Amino acid sequence: SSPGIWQLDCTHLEGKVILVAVHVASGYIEAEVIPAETGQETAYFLLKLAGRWPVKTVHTDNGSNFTSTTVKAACWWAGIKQEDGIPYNPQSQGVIESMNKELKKIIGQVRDQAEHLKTAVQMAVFIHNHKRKGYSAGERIVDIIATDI
Amino acid sequence: SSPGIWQLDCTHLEGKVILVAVHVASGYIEAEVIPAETGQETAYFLLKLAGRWPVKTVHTDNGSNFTSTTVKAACWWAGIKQEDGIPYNPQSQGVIESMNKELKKIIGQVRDQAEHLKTAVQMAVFIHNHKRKGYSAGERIVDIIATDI
Ligand SMILES: Cc1c(Cl)ccc2sc(N)nc12
Ligand SMILES: Cc1c(Cl)ccc2sc(N)nc12
Repeated sequence: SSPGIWQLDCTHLEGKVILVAVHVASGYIEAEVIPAETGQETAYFLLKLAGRWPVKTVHTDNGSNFTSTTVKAACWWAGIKQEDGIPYNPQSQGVIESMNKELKKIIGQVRDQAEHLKTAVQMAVFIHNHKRKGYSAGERIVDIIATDI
Repeated sequence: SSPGIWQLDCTHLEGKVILVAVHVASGYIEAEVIPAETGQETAYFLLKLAGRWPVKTVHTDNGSNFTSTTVKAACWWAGIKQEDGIPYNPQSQGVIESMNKELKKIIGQVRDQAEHLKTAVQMAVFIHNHKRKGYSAGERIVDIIATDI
């Protein structure tokens, strides 16, 4: 069920880790800066995400998070089906890679407005989700999920 | 425009601060634990919120946040109209008070499942937004905003 499918994406900048969840059908994202991509951090991020949107399936970003007992506990708690993130579809790699490049571009454009990286990352989330491409990612996720209800 | 109206709410537990944003028309919430309710914390919370939902108007929770230059900078950045939160409607007090009591109840019911308060708070956000009252708050916010688009 495509309205409920999200993909985890971990990228790096300034020696820090940016964890992104992408709503695959819309391109809508949520993101956070973390010190390191641990099971505990990923678990907490997923718990927050699933309290905010109806997350049914998550394609995890790597095998360590797929294996993590803490990540599995969070997915159990929150009613999330944890899946691998193997791009059986090859264009899935390229779409994420492109989004990572785009996000890093936006972060660069705002970086001086922000004292801390986490502020710049949330500015980038804002700009990404509002950008009209015609509809915005925010508009698309709401339409997709409303129709599903 | 009722689809875009949110209310800030600050409550306390275990000597810590829980900052809540309520989508007034739906009862949907986002929340975070912070060390203290500063302008900087409130500003960052609003930036995150407005990157995730179309926040047009925020009724701030007190006069210090209403006055804060950092909160005003975030509202300017994110396109949010900052208003006072004076309950011209007297039932507004009681609805927030009730939600605070309900949230604290849920936190108590999950508290032992969570090592840290922040995990319990996000479990409570999850339970609150999914609770069927008949529709859930999550269902209502999406319907309200989809109709508005
Ligand atoms: C900007 C935006 C977000 Cl971030 C999320 C949902 C919606 S619905 C709409 N018209 N705009 C949005
Ligand atoms: C559980 C939930 C949330 Cl937290 C937010 C939006 C929606 S729409 C739907 N059917 N469920 C939800």
